[PDB]
Amino acid sequence: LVHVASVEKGRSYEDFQKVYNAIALKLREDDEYDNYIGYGPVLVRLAWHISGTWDKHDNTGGSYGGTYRFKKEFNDPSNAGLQNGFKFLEPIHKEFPWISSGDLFSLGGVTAVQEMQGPKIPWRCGRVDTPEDTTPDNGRLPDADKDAGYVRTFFQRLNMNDREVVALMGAHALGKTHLKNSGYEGGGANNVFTNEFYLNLLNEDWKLEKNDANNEQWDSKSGYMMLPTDYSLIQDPKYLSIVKEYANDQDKFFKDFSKAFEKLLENGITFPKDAPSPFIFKTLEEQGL
Ligand code: HEM
Repeated sequence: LVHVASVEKGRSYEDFQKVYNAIALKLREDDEYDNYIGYGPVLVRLAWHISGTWDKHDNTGGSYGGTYRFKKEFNDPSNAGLQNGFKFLEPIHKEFPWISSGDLFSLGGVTAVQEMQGPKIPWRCGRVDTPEDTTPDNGRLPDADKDAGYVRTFFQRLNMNDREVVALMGAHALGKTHLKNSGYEGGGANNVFTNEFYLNLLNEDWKLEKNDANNEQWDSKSGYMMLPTDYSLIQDPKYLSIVKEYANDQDKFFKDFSKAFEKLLENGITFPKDAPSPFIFKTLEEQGL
């Protein structure tokens, strides 16, 4: 099964920078969502969940086909709460109806990371909407109540190694958990991209508590929280080394995150030899907008 990228007809860098700007202006304007966190964190989670269905063994799932627009994937229990990200993007898609669904959902994640002062993430266009029958079944996204061995094994399906996994998990410095979405509650409610996930893991005094949904989570008196799969990164000696590396080197973390997140968003896609080079979008701030 091969998914060949095909550039939206006649479109070039300038077209996609217009779409980036539309998403970025809306992130700035619609600022009250989720108690003033804004939509940045949910758009990052959305880009990850539409990509995280990929299976390296048969090349099914992944961001290419934009299949989250179909009921089976939209209603996956693992995707509860992402409807808010979908509603945010819908008017953008109406304004630019030429962009494919996979391109829009993945570009939403790139725009959110950059506008939250994260690293630049190169991004390639040419995902093509595929039919409803290509939608992966539910149950490909990970559980949170597991240990390090589970996390490592899970991510082998997406062709990610230990450094890639620990870099990708740094996105958990953003946003919060919501009891009604996932059975977990709390978090720092942060909307600026930093390496604070690693600093908090190493520096806070974590307590294992049970929440109102009867699930265990790790809580600190500062108001931070970690899922069991987050805490597993300091229980496994290989993950722990890399957590310490990113707690001590913000630039290294930004560089490794950028590469792992681009790879996540591109898994399963074949880019022709004559495809355009990846784009690097300017932020609103760099444009003076
Ligand atoms: C073992 C892997 C992972 C598990 C089990 C996990 C699980 C979760 C859960 C349960 C939530 C809370 C959802 C809610 O209640 O609203 C969440 C939030 C989030 N996750 Fe993950 N996740 C994982 C990996 C990742 C990765 C790789 C990224 C992105 C690179 C990501 C980005 C996010 C973001 C940004 C949020 C906050 C969303 C918001 O504030 O609305 N996660 N995750």
